[PDB]
Amino acid sequence: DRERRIQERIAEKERLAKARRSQVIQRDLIRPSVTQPEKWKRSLELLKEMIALISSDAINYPFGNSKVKGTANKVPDLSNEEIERCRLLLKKEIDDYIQFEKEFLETYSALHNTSSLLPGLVIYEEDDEDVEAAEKFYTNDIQRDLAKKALECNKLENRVYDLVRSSYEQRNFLIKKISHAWKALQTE
Amino acid sequence: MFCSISGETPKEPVISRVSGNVYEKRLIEQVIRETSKDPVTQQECTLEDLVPVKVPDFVRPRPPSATSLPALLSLFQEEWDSVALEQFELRRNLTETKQELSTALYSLDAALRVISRLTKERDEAREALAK
Amino acid sequence: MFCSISGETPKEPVISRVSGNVYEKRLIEQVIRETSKDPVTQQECTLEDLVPVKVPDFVRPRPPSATSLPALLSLFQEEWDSVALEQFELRRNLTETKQELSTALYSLDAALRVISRLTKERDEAREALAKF
Amino acid sequence: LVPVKVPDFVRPRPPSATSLPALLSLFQEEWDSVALEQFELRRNLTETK
Amino acid sequence: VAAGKGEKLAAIDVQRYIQLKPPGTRESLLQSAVVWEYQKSRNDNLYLLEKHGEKAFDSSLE
Repeated sequence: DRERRIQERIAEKERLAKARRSQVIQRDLIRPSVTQPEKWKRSLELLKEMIALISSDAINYPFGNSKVKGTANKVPDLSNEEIERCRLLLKKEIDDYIQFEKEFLETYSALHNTSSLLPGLVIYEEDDEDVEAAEKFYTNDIQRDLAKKALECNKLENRVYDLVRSSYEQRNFLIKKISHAWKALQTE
Repeated sequence: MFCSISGETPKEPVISRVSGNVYEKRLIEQVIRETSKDPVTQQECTLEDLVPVKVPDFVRPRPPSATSLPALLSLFQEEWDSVALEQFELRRNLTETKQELSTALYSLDAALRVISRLTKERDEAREALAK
Repeated sequence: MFCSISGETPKEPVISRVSGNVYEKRLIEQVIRETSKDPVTQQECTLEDLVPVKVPDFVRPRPPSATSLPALLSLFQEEWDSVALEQFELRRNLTETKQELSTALYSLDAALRVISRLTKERDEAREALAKF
Repeated sequence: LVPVKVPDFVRPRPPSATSLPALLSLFQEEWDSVALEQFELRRNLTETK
Repeated sequence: VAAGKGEKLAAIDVQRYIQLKPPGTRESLLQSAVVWEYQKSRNDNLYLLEKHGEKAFDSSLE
């Protein structure tokens, strides 16, 4: 009697938990990184300084295990009915032909931005730097290259051991068999 | 003849009974070997779902002048450079779409906060007008 | 390396002309003597239709590895189709990301216009409050 | 010709054959090797005749 | 090519992808990117090799 409903009440808590659902970490794909506080002071002109708090809220989840810089948690929390109402507010006012024009516009303009440049110069199309952007990004690329070379050479040793065990025999047997037997069959 | 897979002209176009779309037999067979399901409809797909078809072949550019012909390496270098550039732009697209998603989240949050402000201020103004 | 008639490996393998299969000499000659038919594909077969092995020949073989030019060119095109398949998957991901990016783009532009209009309303309401 | 069934010859890769300029070095090496085989066989023609 | 290499004359192609040129012009970027792509392909090929082990080698010897 008790647990047939008590465990159901626990499932009720998990059913109340589905209503409360943030984003960004809901699908947990990447994140606004760690060096948060500097970007907010660096912000020019308006909503760039407001995204500060949500980025500071992103350190509450274990993503901060990647790194921590400044922290400065200012979580304002939210509500389920709050989220739903403004989802209505957004999608009531925002008809497919403009979206076709949008997709054409964004794709081209991207292709214009996405030039044949190894480092990202779209911001540098307005800024003035090419050599140092060529330096830091692809010295990090070299460092990851070295790390990958190391973790592969750790696995080369067992391959070359198995291979002096197998392909060395294969090549020796191959040469000794093929050359001698084949040049003897013709003579016979 | 506009192949939806890369844009290159397909020398062996195929048709599908459930949803006819331009692919190549070898690639779809290999994908079904990897995962025997329809990629678009998320339904089981078998090896007998494709019907044989005939194709008229194409021409080749056949580069002449036979001078030590080492240009293959340069074309290879260009191919890896292109794929590396495309990977970088994958990274940029992911970063920009996530930044836009976050910006949208706080924009809608600010809309809620400012609408609370609006309703409270309008109630205050109308009540003082009644007073 | 397996004979369908008996299930055992053929000591002296022989290939049937009518239907490609690997038999052993004794059983294949038995089934040829009893009738002129293929035990598998039930089609006419004869003694001449059986092909013994003529492996020895006179030419110089190669190692069966990636060290010959047909084999090496096979590995060439394998590398090429591997990087090609990588490009295929990443271009699918690129177009999906472009679609969702465009959706977020018009959503955010509409949201910014909504924010501007709302803040205009709130400045109006603040003026109305301050009117007293 | 009749397409017959074979288990196919497995092609085991050397210690270092993983794309990379190893593959282009092998391109040049097998070029040279088959060409030198051709030279040896042609001069063998001339000497034998 | 035969009239060329009749005196050996080993044909030359660029193997300067291990020198790992320090920070310089765009050539450094190109070498780093191509080396990264070579490394990824090498990873894939060698892990694929060790998925099955040396059963193929045993079959070749047999």
